Amino acid sequence: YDNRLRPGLGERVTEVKTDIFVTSFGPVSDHDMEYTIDVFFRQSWKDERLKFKGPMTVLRLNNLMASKIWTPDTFFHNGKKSVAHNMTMPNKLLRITEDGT
Amino acid sequence: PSNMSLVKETVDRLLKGYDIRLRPDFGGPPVAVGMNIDIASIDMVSEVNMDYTLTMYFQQAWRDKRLSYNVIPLNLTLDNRVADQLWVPDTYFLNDKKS
Amino acid sequence: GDVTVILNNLLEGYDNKLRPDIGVKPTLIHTDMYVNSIGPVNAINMEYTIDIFFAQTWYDRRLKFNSTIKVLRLNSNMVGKIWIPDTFFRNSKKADAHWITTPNRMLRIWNDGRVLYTLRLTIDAECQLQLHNFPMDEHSCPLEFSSYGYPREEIVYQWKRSSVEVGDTRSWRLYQFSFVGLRNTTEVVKTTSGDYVVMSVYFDLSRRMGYFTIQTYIPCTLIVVLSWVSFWINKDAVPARTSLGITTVLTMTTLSTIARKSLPKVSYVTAMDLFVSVCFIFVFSALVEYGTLHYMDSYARIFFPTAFCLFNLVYWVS
Ligand SMILES: *[C@@H]1O[C@H](CO)[C@@H](O[C@@H]2O[C@H](CO)[C@@H](O[C@@H]3O[C@H](CO[C@H]4O[C@H](CO)[C@@H](O)[C@H](O[C@H]5O[C@H](CO)[C@@H](O)[C@H](O)[C@@H]5O)[C@@H]4O)[C@@H](O)[C@H](O[C@H]4O[C@H](CO)[C@@H](O)[C@H](O)[C@@H]4O[C@H]4O[C@H](CO)[C@@H](O)[C@H](O)[C@@H]4O)[C@@H]3O)[C@H](O)[C@H]2NC(C)=O)[C@H](O)[C@H]1NC(C)=O
Ligand SMILES: *[C@@H]1O[C@H](CO)[C@@H](O[C@@H]2O[C@H](CO)[C@@H](O[C@@H]3O[C@H](CO[C@H]4O[C@H](CO)[C@@H](O)[C@H](O)[C@@H]4O)[C@@H](O)[C@H](O[C@H]4O[C@H](CO)[C@@H](O)[C@H](O)[C@@H]4O)[C@@H]3O)[C@H](O)[C@H]2NC(C)=O)[C@H](O)[C@H]1NC(C)=O
Ligand SMILES: *[C@@H]1O[C@H](CO)[C@@H](O[C@@H]2O[C@H](CO)[C@@H](O[C@@H]3O[C@H](CO)[C@@H](O)[C@H](O)[C@@H]3O)[C@H](O)[C@H]2NC(C)=O)[C@H](O)[C@H]1NC(C)=O
Ligand SMILES: *[C@@H]1O[C@H](CO)[C@@H](O)[C@H](O)[C@H]1NC(C)=O
Ligand SMILES: CCCCCCCCCCCC
Ligand SMILES: CCCCCCCCCCCC
Ligand SMILES: CCCCCCCC
Ligand SMILES: CCCCCCCC
Ligand SMILES: CCCCCCCC
Ligand SMILES: CCCCCCCC
Repeated sequence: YDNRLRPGLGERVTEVKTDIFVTSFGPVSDHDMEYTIDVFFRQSWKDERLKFKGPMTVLRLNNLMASKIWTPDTFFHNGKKSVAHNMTMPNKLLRITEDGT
Repeated sequence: PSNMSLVKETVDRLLKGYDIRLRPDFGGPPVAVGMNIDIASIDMVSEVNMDYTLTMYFQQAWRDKRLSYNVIPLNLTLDNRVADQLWVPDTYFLNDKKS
Repeated sequence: GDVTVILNNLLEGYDNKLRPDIGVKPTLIHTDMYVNSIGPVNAINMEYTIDIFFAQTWYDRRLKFNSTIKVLRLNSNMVGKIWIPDTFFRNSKKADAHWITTPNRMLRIWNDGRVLYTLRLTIDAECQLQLHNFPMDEHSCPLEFSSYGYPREEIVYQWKRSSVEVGDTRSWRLYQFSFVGLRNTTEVVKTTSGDYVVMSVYFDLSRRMGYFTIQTYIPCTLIVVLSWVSFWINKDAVPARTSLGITTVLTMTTLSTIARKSLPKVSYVTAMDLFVSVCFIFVFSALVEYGTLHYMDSYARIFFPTAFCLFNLVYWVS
């Protein structure tokens, strides 16, 4: 597996289905013309390389597998000093469905 | 391209069998570390916190016979990440509160 | 795949510690900026915040490949594997890249050897404001950068044709100022460690006094008028005149301090300081006018409005 090349490179366009769950709409700072918002930033995509078949249909894993595989480099165009939470462990989840999603 | 290949062998030779744990001339005479500063700015003198903030180009030079080469006649400037593979003085500022 | 083999070949026997053409010729780097937003200008601390997409490109003969693929478009993963110039910003009080959701870096490699490397940066640059005439001051805030270690014989910079793609200025956090225009330079600064090529971008910022008028001048103008109505008040009303006089001058002191508070601790009188001091003279003189009056009223009714409006005439034109 090559972590550097996106899924379907040279044959497809990688379609990333995203969605947001706002856990809490933070305060608005009119002095700084900014606002804070805490979210569960969900994004899903198809990766044929990560296709398996075994006793289980979905592998519920931790952040360690995320760094080993290609993930979209999504960034916020108008973002200003966001933080990805780290306590107790990196607040992330990865789930690989048998079809590769 | 000879220099690119030749320079690669030289730098690779030096860092091979190099022990970062031992200072230059370990178990021998002290290593003379020369220091040289260039103050970029003194941001703010604070009486409330009894401190000042200073930005400088802190430079220090010393000799290391292990890192001596003579095949190429030029001074090699390398990536800053090489500093993590070389012994450097453990200089600290006894006054600094946050640097 | 056929792209993973290419990347393996490029990094095979690739020395990340050596610049392109080391000991052969200087490495020419073409820089380019897209100013996403010039953030708040911090006149008190003499700094400003700028968010940019700092793009710099160079040739690296080691990273040349021939195939049907014209460019290898990559994420931040490969940035640490290849040689990247050690560009730093000379006047940055504090800067940081962006890391949410992942490192905001991009990397593209062509067949011939071109490398395009861009990253998003928030730079808290240092702009040395000279507020001798405030709040009418105009500044030319720079942004210098160069290689920290590589001298002029090893790293040469140069502005691309598209110097600076300044973005839509409407959404900028620049409230005090207006972005007049930009100007670039390229010069060699000599230092103790060698001669380094420096490239600086000058942003011209022109102050707006609309806030300070309502914030500072208009309260300062209106309070001065409160002194003048002392004259129309009867002289026999000793507590009334002093009440107006002492109340008028004393609140002038508070206005000067709070107005002076907006400025930093600089040891020179500024134009805002000049206005409040002159307003201080009028209120003080108005109180002193009654002091001599009890111990003339009509003349003060004419001279005081004329002197202030005339004084404003001299001040504002300047
Ligand atoms: C004294 O102690 C302090 C700790 O108190 C040390 O500071 C720490 O140093 C380490 C190592 O340099 C830093 O780790 C690196 O962090 C990178 C991103 O950090 C961002 O998030 C952290 C929070 O997690 C913030 O603190 C950072 O901001 C602070 O630091 C920056 C400078 O880094 C300042 O500018 C800021 O003002 C803050 O002060 C950042 O916002 C992280 O990317 C990096 O990991 C990459 O690099 C390593 C290098 O081997 C790789 O192993 C790793 O896999 C990553 O590489 C991937 O990403 C790069 C990105 O381009 C690609 O190029 C690669 O190819 C690959 O894809 C590393 O983890 C740490 O952040 C920092 N601060 C802490 C811990 O608070 C001092 O260094 C230490 N020494 C001295 C002299 O002071
Ligand atoms: C790799 O890096 C080294 C060091 O940075 C370079 O060597 C320097 O080369 C320059 C170019 O000639 C030298 O410049 C002059 O050298 C004179 C010789 O002095 C020698 O004698 C004593 C030793 O006891 C020391 O002064 C010195 O370290 C030398 O060993 C100096 O006397 C000169 O001093 C003054 O010159 C003028 C006077 O107006 C001033 O402008 C200078 O700033 C200085 O005050 C001058 O320094 C330099 O001395 C060399 N230094 C060393 C340590 O060798 C290599 O050239 C470089 N290699 C490259 C680029 O390929
Ligand atoms: C940012 O810096 C760049 C680099 O100096 C500026 O662009 C460069 O401008 C010079 C001067 O105009 C160009 O040279 C001139 O070209 C014209 C047109 O061919 C020619 O008639 C002149 O005799 C002279 O040769 C230079 O080509 C150009 N850079 C490139 C890559 O072409 C740019 O103007 C600066 N941005 C500003 C000032 O806002
Ligand atoms: C790469 O291939 C092209 C044609 O396929 C050839 O012209 C070129 O010389 C080659 N470059 C090399 C081998 O460096
Ligand atoms: C709070 C300000 C008090 C008045 C200051 C008097 C000193 C002279 C200021 C004008 C000098 C050009
Ligand atoms: C009594 C005077 C109040 C208004 C002064 C305005 C002066 C504008 C100057 C414009 C530049 C010539
Ligand atoms: C000496 C300070 C001014 C006091 C008022 C004097 C009126 C003649
Ligand atoms: C009797 C004259 C009073 C002052 C005239 C108005 C000046 C503002
Ligand atoms: C301050 C202007 C109004 C008063 C003018 C008429 C006074 C007799
Ligand atoms: C621009 C604010 C000052 C206007 C002139 C006021 C003079 C009485």
